[PDB]
Amino acid sequence: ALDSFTLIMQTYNRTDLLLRLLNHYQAVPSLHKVIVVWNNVGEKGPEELWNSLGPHPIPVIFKPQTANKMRNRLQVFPEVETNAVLMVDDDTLISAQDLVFAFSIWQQFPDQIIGFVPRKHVSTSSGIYSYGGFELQTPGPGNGDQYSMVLIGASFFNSKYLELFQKQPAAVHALIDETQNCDDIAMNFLVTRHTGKPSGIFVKPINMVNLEKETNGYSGMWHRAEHFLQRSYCINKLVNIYDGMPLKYSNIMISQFGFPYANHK
Amino acid sequence: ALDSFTLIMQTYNRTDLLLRLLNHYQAVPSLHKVIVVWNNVGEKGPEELWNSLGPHPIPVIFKPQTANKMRNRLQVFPEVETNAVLMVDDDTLISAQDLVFAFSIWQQFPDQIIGFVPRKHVSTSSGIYSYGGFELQTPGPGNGDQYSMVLIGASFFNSKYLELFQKQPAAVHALIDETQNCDDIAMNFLVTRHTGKPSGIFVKPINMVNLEKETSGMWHRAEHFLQRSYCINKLVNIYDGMPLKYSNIMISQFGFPYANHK
Ligand SMILES: O=c1ccn([C@@H]2O[C@H](COP(=O)(O)OP(=O)(O)O)[C@@H](O)[C@H]2O)c(=O)[nH]1
Ligand SMILES: O=c1ccn([C@@H]2O[C@H](COP(=O)(O)OP(=O)(O)O)[C@@H](O)[C@H]2O)c(=O)[nH]1
Ligand SMILES: O=C(O)[C@H]1O[C@@H](O[C@@H]2[C@@H](O)[C@H](O)O[C@H](CO)[C@@H]2O)[C@H](O)[C@@H](O)[C@@H]1O
Ligand SMILES: O=C(O)[C@H]1O[C@@H](O[C@@H]2[C@@H](O)[C@H](O)O[C@H](CO)[C@@H]2O)[C@H](O)[C@@H](O)[C@@H]1O
Ligand SMILES: [Mn+2]
Ligand SMILES: [Mn+2]
Repeated sequence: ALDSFTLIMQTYNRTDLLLRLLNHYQAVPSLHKVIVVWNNVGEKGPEELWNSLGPHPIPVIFKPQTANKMRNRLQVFPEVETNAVLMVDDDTLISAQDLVFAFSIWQQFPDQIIGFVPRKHVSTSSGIYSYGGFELQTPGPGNGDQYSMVLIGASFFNSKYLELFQKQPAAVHALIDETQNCDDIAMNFLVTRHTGKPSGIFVKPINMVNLEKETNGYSGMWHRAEHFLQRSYCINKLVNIYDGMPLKYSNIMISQFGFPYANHK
Repeated sequence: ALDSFTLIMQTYNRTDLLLRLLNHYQAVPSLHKVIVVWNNVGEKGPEELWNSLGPHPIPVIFKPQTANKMRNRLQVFPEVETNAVLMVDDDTLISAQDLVFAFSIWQQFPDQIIGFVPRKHVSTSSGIYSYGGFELQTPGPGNGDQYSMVLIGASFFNSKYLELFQKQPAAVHALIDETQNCDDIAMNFLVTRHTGKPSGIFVKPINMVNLEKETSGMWHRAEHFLQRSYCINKLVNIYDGMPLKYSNIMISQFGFPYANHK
């Protein structure tokens, strides 16, 4: 339970993709337990099939959910006995090498969101914010780019945030349910307000693959027409609810010294 | 004005090279002052020529030294008014782009040495240490490499560490003088013992170059490296323990060069 993390993977109409990723994550070092947040209402969980294929390196708890909400994976699960939580979308495969190193980074910055997918917010109209990535001009000062968020769907964060999240303003919970989007944007707001530091630190993945297309079922949430537009919306809504833009920019990109070999020179 | 830093450059029989680098560093953003530790005992400082070619962006102070000692640059200079000190050998050209970034990193970790040249110690026979770089097997766990030191000769570190150095066991001073080497290793020992964290944080230089040749160099001397190992062991003895701590963190600027995150 000490020096270990808990994998929280929410899955929706991607059971085939899920079983494949589960075979991967179960074998990662420092993994204490896995919590599958089953969002397939009225659909028989896979646990049975999962046991017939045992033994497994660690315990895997399949929690059926009331409704299919993006927030479900943010509840305070009693079976989480680790200080750190590893949250991954059920369509992403992060190499063990990336997890071990990133987790070791999280331990040096437990109060921050350590992940592999960085994003930013920009502003052009005094007070009006927009959501985006490196395709948008750097809001930042001089050189390079900046990021003010790390998406929780590929990250390590202190499990006490799930608690802190629950204690957040009702309007925020409402906002997440109303859109079934921007739950990670909320978490980033929540974290930075709590620490006063950038909500996250970006760890460049040496081997992370997205399996979106390799699945029977839905194409994926970010392909919806109003996805991005919906995200810019959320940032502005949160600024209203919290009455202020808390996100702070950062341009720190951490890579593993010497992995690959001689990448320092 | 913790929004600026002071450059401390020690020069020796490299005036041509010094005058060149000076033209570069004087223009670096957030540079408050430059302190040239003139280690040429007997020769006249470039001050006159320097001013004949002014005006310059910042005050440059040439401080003639009594003797030619490596540790001269680790003295507490009254003219240093910044919390940060940028220390560069007089044969190394670090781009402004790198300085500006590295400085911004130091501000987020003022108690650590933020620099572009990482090195480490290793141990094969319990207790005996050896000095080296990436040519030596990783001491740590099992992936990639590890560094336990960041050479001060191209780094950013808190100015309060120069005063803290003066208060080190006499033996430490003797050692530095004795070998005319190891000052940077002594500093790493000092900082790690003080903060309890890794002595430094490595920032990958995007554009740093060595002009050593264009001017012959200390590390070329036959007993240079062997001496450095020696120093780690002597220091370990003077401190009754090996404080240096391994780190595998490599910091690069997000988006510099463009899309280096993908
Ligand atoms: O209606 C939905 C859509 C998605 N998800 C899950 O929420 C995460 C993110 O969804 P997706 O990969 O589609 O996000 P995207 O990458 O497309 O924004 C994944 O763990 C999904 O299994 C969910 O629980 N309900
Ligand atoms: O006897 C000496 C040798 C060197 N230096 C200076 O100390 C630093 C490091 O020396 P060098 O570049 O020769 O070190 P190397 O890269 O060869 O180990 C530089 O600022 C030199 O100007 C000095 O002051 N006295
Ligand atoms: O809301 C997101 O930012 C969203 O981004 C998805 O990523 C893709 C990226 O893989 C592709 O290269 O470019 C797209 C547009 O620029 C987009 O950034 C990510 O997969 C998804 O999980 C995120 O929610
Ligand atoms: O003692 C040092 O570590 C010493 O290293 C010098 O750097 C050279 C490097 O430029 C060359 O490529 O490889 C050498 C090892 O074979 C060595 O690392 C550096 O210039 C000097 O300042 C350092 O004190
Ligand atoms: Mn996805
Ligand atoms: Mn040199």
